[PDB]
Amino acid sequence: YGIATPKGSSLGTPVNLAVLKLSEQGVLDKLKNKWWYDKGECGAKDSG
Amino acid sequence: AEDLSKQTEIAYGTLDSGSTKEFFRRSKIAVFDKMWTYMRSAEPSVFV
Amino acid sequence: AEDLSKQTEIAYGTLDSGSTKEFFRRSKIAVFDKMWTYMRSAEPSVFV
Amino acid sequence: VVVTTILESPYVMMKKNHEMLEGNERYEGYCVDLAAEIAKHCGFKYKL
Ligand SMILES: N[C@@H](Cn1oc(=O)[nH]c1=O)C(=O)O
Ligand SMILES: N[C@@H](Cn1oc(=O)[nH]c1=O)C(=O)O
Repeated sequence: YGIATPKGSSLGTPVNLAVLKLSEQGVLDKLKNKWWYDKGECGAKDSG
Repeated sequence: AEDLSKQTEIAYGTLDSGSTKEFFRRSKIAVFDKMWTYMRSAEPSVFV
Repeated sequence: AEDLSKQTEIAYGTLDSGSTKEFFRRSKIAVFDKMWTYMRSAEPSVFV
Repeated sequence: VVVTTILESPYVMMKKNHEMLEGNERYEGYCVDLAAEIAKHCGFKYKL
């Protein structure tokens, strides 16, 4: 999964640097663990 | 409450306005946090 | 890994220096975080 | 900067009062919040 930039976009370099800065802070990961798991209310444990 | 928060078979409601509901709002214990994410996520409303 | 991280019967080790150990160091997924808190808490050392 | 996003949970979701809120306030989700952390740093106005 990647950010789609048009061929010759001015936002080809700053978006790619924004990709790195969110990753270096783990902010990509701290969004993923938050949104999937506060919504995970039917955790598979409950039917088991 | 650890046996409460780990099973979603049972619903958890408190009063519409009181010292109990506000206690779980400003709480930051992980067990107490996970309950308040459930108390807000009420379909239908758990509160009375 | 969810069935890994929820049971401490099994031990989890990786290489002493490589891309796998460092992947769980800078990770911030909650399942991946809880493993790295266990990987550091190794008596004896899980790593090889 | 016109941001095209497709309508699919959990990446782009509809707010509860989606007829009431418009534009950026209408849309919630993961790619929405991903757009906000990028456009904060890369300084561009984003329209969803
Ligand atoms: N009296 C309490 C309210 N309350 O009523 C209950 O039945 N539980 C409870 O916390 C307060 O001062 O807010
Ligand atoms: N080749 C890997 C190291 N590695 O060896 C394994 O057996 N697993 C593993 O991640 C690297 O480039 O760090």
